[PDB]
Amino acid sequence: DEPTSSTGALTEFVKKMRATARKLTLPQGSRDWNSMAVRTRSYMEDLHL
Amino acid sequence: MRITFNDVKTSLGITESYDIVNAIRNSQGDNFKSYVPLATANNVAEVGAGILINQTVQNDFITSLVDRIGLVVIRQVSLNNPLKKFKKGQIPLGRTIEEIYTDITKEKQYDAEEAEQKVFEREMPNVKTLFHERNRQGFYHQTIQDDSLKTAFVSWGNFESFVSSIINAIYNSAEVDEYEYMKLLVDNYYSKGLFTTVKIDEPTSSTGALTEFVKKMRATARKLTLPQGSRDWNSMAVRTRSYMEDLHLIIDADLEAELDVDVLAKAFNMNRTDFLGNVTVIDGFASTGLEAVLVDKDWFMVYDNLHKMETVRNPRGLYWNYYYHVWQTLSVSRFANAVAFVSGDVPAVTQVIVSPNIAAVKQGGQQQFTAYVRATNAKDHKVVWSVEGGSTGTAITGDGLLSVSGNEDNQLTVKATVDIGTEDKPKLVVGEAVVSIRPN
Amino acid sequence: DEPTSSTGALTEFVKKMRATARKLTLPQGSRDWNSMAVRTRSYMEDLHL
Amino acid sequence: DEPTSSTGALTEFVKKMRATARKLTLPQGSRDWNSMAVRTRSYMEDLHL
Repeated sequence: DEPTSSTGALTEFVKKMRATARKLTLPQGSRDWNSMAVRTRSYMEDLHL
Repeated sequence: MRITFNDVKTSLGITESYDIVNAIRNSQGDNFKSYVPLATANNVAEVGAGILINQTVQNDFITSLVDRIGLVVIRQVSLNNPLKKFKKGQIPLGRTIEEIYTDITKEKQYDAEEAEQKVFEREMPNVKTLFHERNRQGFYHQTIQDDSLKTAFVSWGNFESFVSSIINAIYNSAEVDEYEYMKLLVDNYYSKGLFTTVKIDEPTSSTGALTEFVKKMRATARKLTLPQGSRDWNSMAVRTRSYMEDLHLIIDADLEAELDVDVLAKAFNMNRTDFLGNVTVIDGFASTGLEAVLVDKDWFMVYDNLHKMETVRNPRGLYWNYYYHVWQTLSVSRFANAVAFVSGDVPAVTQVIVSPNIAAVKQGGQQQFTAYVRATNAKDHKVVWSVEGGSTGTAITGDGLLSVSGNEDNQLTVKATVDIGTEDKPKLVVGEAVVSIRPN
Repeated sequence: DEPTSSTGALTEFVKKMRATARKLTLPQGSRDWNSMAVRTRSYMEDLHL
Repeated sequence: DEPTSSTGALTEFVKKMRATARKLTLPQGSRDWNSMAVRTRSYMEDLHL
């Protein structure tokens, strides 16, 4: 919605980011987060925001 | 036998939302003014994403020569199934596995008068048995034309890395397939309906719903780990008890993030609120309302029977065929406790949150309140602002601006209300904020 | 207004007291805190309430 | 808005100050915080409030 609109939206943005990072860093991997649609995997120490 | 590609456009599967080059060109004081001083911006942007098909290109100085390839990189990945910790041991070749369970008996009245003839009578122990059988039999097949692949590489290291990448891929496919089979086990159990259902609200819609879901899960785990045992938490009911160290809870990333953002952080000494059992994070559930599943370590009865690899060679074709055969048995135990934790439908609007929860304003100052509505649907609803306890002259406008009268000694309660019901029957969702009045 | 009227009045009094102590302790001194209108400065360990 | 009108405005002022300080401290520089626009850079240890 908006990060700076309200605290209720800032916390929602934080929750969404945390969920996205957790599902990005999954042992089984996924192909829903790249333009090649290839089954890949990422790491927490390698992710940059 | 040469394969050539002609006049292939650079942007094959690119659907541009907007032309960045055109925006930079026709930028007048907007956010694109930063790229104006750049001189090679168009050339950078036209091949920044990457080109799928390579075309031979002569260099600038001598048209006869052709530009070469200066670097080759190979990408390798490794995938594992987090549910692998639920695997049991290995049975080499014994088809079918038998599970036994002896139940309790009833109490009898003592009577020596009738205990003279019924000494020899029998009483069956009331035993219950079930069986599991092999149900997974698959193989992965892949060919490698090593002799024909030597033209595409210059050094031997790249060739070896490519072969190792192929092997890694054939392993990763098996890993992901095993993970999907393990998830399909739980999906099948829920479809058959042998789970013990628990009706909850949607934990991701409101904070109160999440807290009540946490309370329900904690109570369920406490009554599961009881010394006396119970028959209410498993199919084909039998008196059994679990252990806290043996219980396992399976949730998803959205629920984990909402729990540890909205609840765990805002709660002091969160050891009294975190999940009791072990927590495992998976990639959602295929069922409609299945949110989290609470089972026991003995619930899974996955065994493996064969994990073999064979290689054959075709001298006429000059290639290798690799086969990876996986034979497994996938089954679950009906004597183990299981809780489904399902939820029903949700309303259009769940809750309204005012950004300043508590505030203090003077006797002449003004305050601004912002309302955030947690609506599941894509529609939007307008809010109505009101003040419950206040004097004359203190009022809130329709935009959320609260003005305080020049003199009052009371606590202000600013409320934002959203009406989702129909006419003649209003249903309201109210978000409150507490405002204090400092003297002037 | 009144120290004991309400919590808001009490905290306003606390803020006023702290600000007055700070501006009394400022090194450059002031002529606005004595009956002789003379430039002088006080000390935190020498101020009594 | 006003530091003294309400407690929320004080927090908003603190947020604005912190954002401004970070923007000043940004390494690549910015020509939007000085009387004559030159691409300049500041340091947190050198910033005084």
